[PDB]
Amino acid sequence: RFHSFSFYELKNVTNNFDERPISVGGNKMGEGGFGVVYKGYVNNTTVAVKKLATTEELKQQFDQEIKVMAKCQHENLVELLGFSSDGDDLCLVYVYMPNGSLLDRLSCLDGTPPLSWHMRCKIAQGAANGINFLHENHHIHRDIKSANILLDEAFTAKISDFGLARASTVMTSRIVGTTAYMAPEALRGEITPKSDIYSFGVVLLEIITGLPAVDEHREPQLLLDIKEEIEDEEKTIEDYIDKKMNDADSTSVEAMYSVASQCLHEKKNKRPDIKKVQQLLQEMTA
Ligand SMILES: CC(C)Oc1nc2nc([C@]34CO[C@](C)(C3)C4)cn2cc1C(=O)Nc1cccn(C2CC2)c1=O
Repeated sequence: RFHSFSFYELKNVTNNFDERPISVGGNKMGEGGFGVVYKGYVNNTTVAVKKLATTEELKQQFDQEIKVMAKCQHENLVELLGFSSDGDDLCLVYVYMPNGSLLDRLSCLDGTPPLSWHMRCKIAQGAANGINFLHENHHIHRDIKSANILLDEAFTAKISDFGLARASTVMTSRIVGTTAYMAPEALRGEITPKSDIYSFGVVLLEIITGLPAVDEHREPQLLLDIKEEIEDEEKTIEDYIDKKMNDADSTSVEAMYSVASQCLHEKKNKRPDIKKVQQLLQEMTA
């Protein structure tokens, strides 16, 4: 049900893959670990075009993205419109997300207004609903992070990047992911949906605090260490709450923090499963 583009077609609608950032006059919107994401236009639809960038491993991920996207349709997952396998360079074409990534909105990149606490609650709920869909359908995402949660015009959260996804224990020799988000067992090469939960907990800390998961010029460098600072009585969650908010109440903030803390159990089998995380976040706003 996806459309088969040709590489030249996606080229001409992206200003010939103009790699300059959008803010500077080009078409580059961002980049990840596996390619460059370009803004484009086909017919009357604005689209995002990921031009993928070992070469054998890249092709397998490209095929996995299509396979997963074909079987996984949900309002909290990004939508694939088509692809281009013509020639050597591979492209995936997605529905455009007018509010970009959660990572960029939490940092207010390019001058966007800070996200309200009410919007942050709806985003956390939506991202949990998307992870719940993946796990119900026996997919492990393996790369949950704020850069992989995109936002549409109503700030509905949409999980992206299923190149590394796996069916759902199991150890692997190729260890992939973003270290500042990964569970300890994922860092050791275990593949388990329990690791998706841990990474989501880090995302919840980003939502609460507005801080990046890792910052070289901050103490602590790693966000997940603040749970230890709070736990050993040195600090409180209120000391870290994003100050770029005036609609956050301590009761629901602490409720979200409680979920993140539960997700961030170092021991995998003490973590809640995604259905419980889903319920806890629903109980937050009731
Ligand atoms: C996050 C980047 C890579 O992407 C974007 N960035 C965007 N920024 C803005 C603006 C507008 O005004 C600002 C001030 C700039 C915020 C909009 N915006 C849309 C996208 C976008 O649609 N990206 C994706 C769509 C589908 C899937 N994927 C994953 C699969 C690769 C995407 O990355």
